Amino acid sequence: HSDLTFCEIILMEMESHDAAWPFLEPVNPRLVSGYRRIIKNPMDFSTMRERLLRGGYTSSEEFAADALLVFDNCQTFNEDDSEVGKAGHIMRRFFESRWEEFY
Ligand SMILES: Cc1ncccc1N[C@H](C)CS(C)(=O)=O
Repeated sequence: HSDLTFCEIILMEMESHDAAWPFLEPVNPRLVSGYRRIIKNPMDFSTMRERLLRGGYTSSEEFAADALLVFDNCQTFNEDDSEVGKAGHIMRRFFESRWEEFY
C-alpha cells in the first residue's frame, strides 16, 4: 500500500511544483510541429494522475517509469537551454531526489 501512497505524495508535489507547467497536460501535436514524429510515447502528469486514480499502477516501479518518460521525452524534444528544457531539468532533478529520499 505505502508504495502507492508515496506515488500520490510525489505526484501531487510534482503537480504543484513551480516548474511543472510544461508537463501538466499532454503536448498538443497540432501546436508542436514535429512532436508526433519524434516522441513515440507521450507522457504527462495528468495522464499519470488518471492512471494512478483508477488503480492502474501495479508497483512503484511502473509509476517511476512513467515519471522518467516525461523527462526523457522532454530532453529528446527540447533543447537544454530552452524554457521547457530548463523546467524539465528542474522537475527531473526534483523527482529523482524525492524518489531516492524514500527508497
Ligand atoms: C512538454 C513539452 N514538450 C515539448 C513542447 C512543449 C511542451 N509543453 C507545452 C506546454 C505543451 S503545449 C500546451 O502543447 O504547447
